[PDB]
Amino acid sequence: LGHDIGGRPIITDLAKMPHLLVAGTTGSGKSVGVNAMLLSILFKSTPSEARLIMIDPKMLELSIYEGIPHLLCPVVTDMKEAANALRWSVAEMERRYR
Amino acid sequence: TLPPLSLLDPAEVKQKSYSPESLEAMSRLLEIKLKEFGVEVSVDSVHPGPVITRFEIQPAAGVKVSRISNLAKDLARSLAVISVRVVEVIPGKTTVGIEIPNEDRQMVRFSEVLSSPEYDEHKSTVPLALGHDIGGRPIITDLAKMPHLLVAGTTGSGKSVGVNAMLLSILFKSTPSEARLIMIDPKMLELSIYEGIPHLLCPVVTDMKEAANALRWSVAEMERRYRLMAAMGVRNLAGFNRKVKDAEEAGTPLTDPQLSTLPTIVVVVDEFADMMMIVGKKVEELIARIAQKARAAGIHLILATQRPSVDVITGLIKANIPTRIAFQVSSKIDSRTILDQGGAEQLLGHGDMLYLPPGTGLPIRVHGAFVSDDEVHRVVEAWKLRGAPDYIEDIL
Amino acid sequence: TLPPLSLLDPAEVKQKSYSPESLEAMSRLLEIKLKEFGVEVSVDSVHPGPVITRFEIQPAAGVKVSRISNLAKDLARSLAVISVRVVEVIPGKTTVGIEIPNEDRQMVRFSEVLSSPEYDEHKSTVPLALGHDIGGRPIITDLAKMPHLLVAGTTGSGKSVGVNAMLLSILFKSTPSEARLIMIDPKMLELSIYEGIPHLLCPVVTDMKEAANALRWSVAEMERRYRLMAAMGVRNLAGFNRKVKDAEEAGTPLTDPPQLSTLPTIVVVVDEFADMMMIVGKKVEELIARIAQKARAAGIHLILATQRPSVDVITGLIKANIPTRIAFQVSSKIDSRTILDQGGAEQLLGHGDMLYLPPGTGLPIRVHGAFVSDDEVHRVVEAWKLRGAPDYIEDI
Amino acid sequence: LMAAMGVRNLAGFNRKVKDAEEAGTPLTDPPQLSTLPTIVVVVDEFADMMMIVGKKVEELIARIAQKARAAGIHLILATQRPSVDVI
DNA sequence: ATATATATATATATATATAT
DNA sequence: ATATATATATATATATATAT
Ligand SMILES: Nc1ncnc2c1ncn2[C@@H]1O[C@H](COP(=O)(O)OP(=O)(O)OP(O)(O)=S)[C@@H](O)[C@H]1O
Ligand SMILES: Nc1ncnc2c1ncn2[C@@H]1O[C@H](COP(=O)(O)OP(=O)(O)OP(O)(O)=S)[C@@H](O)[C@H]1O
Ligand SMILES: [Mg+2]
Ligand SMILES: [Mg+2]
Repeated sequence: LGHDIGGRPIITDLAKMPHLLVAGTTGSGKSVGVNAMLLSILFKSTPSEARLIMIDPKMLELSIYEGIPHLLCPVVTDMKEAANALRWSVAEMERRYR
Repeated sequence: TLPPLSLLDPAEVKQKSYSPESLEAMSRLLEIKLKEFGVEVSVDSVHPGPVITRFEIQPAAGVKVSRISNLAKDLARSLAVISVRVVEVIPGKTTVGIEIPNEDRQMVRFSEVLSSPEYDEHKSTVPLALGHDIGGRPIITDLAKMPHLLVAGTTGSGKSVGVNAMLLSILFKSTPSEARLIMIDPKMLELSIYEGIPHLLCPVVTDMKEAANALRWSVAEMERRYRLMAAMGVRNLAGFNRKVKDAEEAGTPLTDPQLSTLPTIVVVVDEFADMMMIVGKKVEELIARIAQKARAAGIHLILATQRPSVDVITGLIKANIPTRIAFQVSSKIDSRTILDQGGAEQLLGHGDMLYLPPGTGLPIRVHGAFVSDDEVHRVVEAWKLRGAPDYIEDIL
Repeated sequence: TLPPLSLLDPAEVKQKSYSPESLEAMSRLLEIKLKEFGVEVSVDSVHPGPVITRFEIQPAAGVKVSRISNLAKDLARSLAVISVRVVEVIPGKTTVGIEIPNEDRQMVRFSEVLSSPEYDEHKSTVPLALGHDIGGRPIITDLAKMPHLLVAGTTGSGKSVGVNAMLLSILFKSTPSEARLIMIDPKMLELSIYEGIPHLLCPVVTDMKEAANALRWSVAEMERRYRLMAAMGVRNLAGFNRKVKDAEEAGTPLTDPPQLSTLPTIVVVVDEFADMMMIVGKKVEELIARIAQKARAAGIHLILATQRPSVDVITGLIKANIPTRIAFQVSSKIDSRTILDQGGAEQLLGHGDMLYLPPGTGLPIRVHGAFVSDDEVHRVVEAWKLRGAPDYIEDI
Repeated sequence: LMAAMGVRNLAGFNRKVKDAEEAGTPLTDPPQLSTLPTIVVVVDEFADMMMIVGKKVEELIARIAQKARAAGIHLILATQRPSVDVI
């Protein structure tokens, strides 16, 4: 995540948050922020140790990411199947605890 | 190809109340009166707008703005004007503003707006010439980046003279192969004059059943454009158009997974309230799925209501249209319906608006244009002479 | 043709108007008392009026008005007046105002307002003669510019002598071929004396099961006109009448899409809207909201009359499309904020005082009404029942 | 009955009947016409009548307050704290 | 030191916008 | 259709924080 007001960089492991909430109105850097986070995931982790699920109710926004070897499901672009993919994520959490 | 701007009525000759000497005398009468109250202030510039006049002032060091602000009701009677309004911040400078209303509201005719460098240099398929800012500067907003617009205002407040202004901003700069037009005018007066122009996809809809049909087709065309763009790798319609242009000019005319450059649709809806009152429950989800996602595909909405209450516009629709324009709402709660602020209550009526840019919350006040009946008849005529109304029949 | 302005009652001779000696004495005493409180001032002029006299006083160099607004009570104490209200800013002069309620509050004749040169020259088919302002200038506002109107007040304020003043403004200017009324009265008693005039196009709706029929017809006429304009490329009624006048004066009259004429301006005077909504219910609310959302282009203007217009009476959709509010005195301050959006209409002295709130101005033009005794209205109706036949569109 | 006589308020109607009887016979009614009283509704404790009855009465008091002033029907509401919850 | 100016808490009244 | 929850305007009471 960019630099602080001291010029130094601020890189933070996601699995300590462990959840994140970007926000802010239009024309601020949200898309570029998400892209920077994803490239951060990329240049450090091979698909054998990280995976992704991208769900954007604004279609084609995250479709710049298609064909990545760690893209468990394709870009979920609709509204009906978003909740279904999240139910599968719940079930994966459950089996991952079991 | 585009019709000449001579088809617009030229600028008018006005009384020009504030002659430069009458502005210099007033600036000096302002400095003197400010000095009388204990603030030493030196005027340095003036900006005579169409309705108001921002006297930029450089207050001496140590003079807080609040000292100047609390003297509004006194500068009012000192300068003999109706009401002074101090503006605390002029961005990028060190000067405070003082917005003196004029004794005469000058009309903003539409030929005066398109004669700017902002408009002609503007590189977009859909520009909107809303009107002059309070500083006289022309306001040229790009429809394709708002993206959607929610015009609203009381009866007789200049909405379908500020939608004709937008559509003429579309016509004078874009060819039918650059921006098409869907028009849904339940109240069959204020868009029915755009009959058979080379831009229209479907006739000027008045049958609300056909309006639901048109919006269904718009959703279908939207999702077809998403399929087309996804099956090529581009991100939005702009990259798609540039890519197909480069492929066609590079001797490789592609085929659809030949191919052609797509236009940018502008779904105009005049008096959306009646379309909801007739075929509402068939159109709620269609517009809530257009406004929600139809940015990359290039299907834009112009929803011109009279009051964006939830009964007429469900909160889901009104939450995805962040760029709104208010025309003189009577009460203050109506300003809370269109905007989420006040301001729109105290607008001088004919023309005036409070165009709310997307990212911010400050409403950039804009004095509207004025395209009369014949000033539009001639545009429609001279643009119909250079094309045929190639409708798309299966829309309805 | 049009009845003579002299059919009313003649001008009422002035009632113990303050002789200049007493005004000069009060001006000197005002200056002395304001010098006692350390505020150097100088009375420039004194404007007498029907209710309040306006001591046009001028501060010295460096006198903030707040040092007078706070003293607004001690100035009433040192004088013999009930209370004093200061006008922090006078629109067009350097002076500041000191308003003194007269002891012998006189009245405002209606022939005084009409016979003024502003009514005689007001080039509108539908004018309104509200009455004299503070200083004594006749306030006469066109109705086709509002384009609707919300008369309001409490029981005993004068909101019926006001509607009668508005109607006699309509009648002394407009032939039956220029303004046709649709009167509705739940009280069965107020507007039931205009019955028989040629202007009406339906009996004065007295039984409250026919108000729905009258308003269904109003919407029908609205749609008929709204399509008749559609078939001619016009966008309002002024343009339509200009079209047909140009056709006639060019020898070739247009054709009905028979032979077209000029269309009158329909004024739907709805008295006592609250009891209407409490008898008929939602049968009418739809039609009133429709006439509000439309009928500005078709030339159908809507004058209401309520007690505390609120969502309990007038829905937010109807009350938003009605820009011009005229509020007589009201009981509370929470009540005055439902009409004018600002609580100024409580200090009104009743008996025909109002705060005319134009469409979008923070300062209401205080008008002192106009008394129209029933003798005048009966004589005017008797003059009309002879100058024209009693018309009634029977399919209503 | 007042609109059928051309008079706008109760006092005027009593003046009219008094004059017509000064000149002989009273008005004829759309029997023999006379003078009308001044009804005075007195609702004491108008804070529990809208708790026993509630919705039923309320709009009737509202119509009496709105319309009944030229008809001579007056109203004297006695309460303890007429907040909007009560009135 | 003493009169105002600005923020805050509490209670009423109203208009919207949700839920049953 | 008819009860809640929220935001707003307005009016008091209370301290702090500046003018004179
Ligand atoms: N820039 C302008 N200068 C002068 N008058 C203007 C301007 N813009 C609009 N008007 C006036 O505004 C009116 C036209 O506004 P409309 O669009 O017809 O009203 P509206 O918004 O359509 O209200 P409804 O609800 O559709 S009836 C005419 O009286 C014009 O003269
Ligand atoms: N402009 C005026 N000048 C002088 N006296 C007036 C004026 N208007 C009204 N009055 C007097 O005030 C009285 C009350 O006015 P009304 O017209 O009866 O009030 P109102 O509109 O009838 O109120 P409600 O709700 O109908 S009871 C009249 O009978 C006159 O005596
Ligand atoms: Mg319109
Ligand atoms: Mg009345």
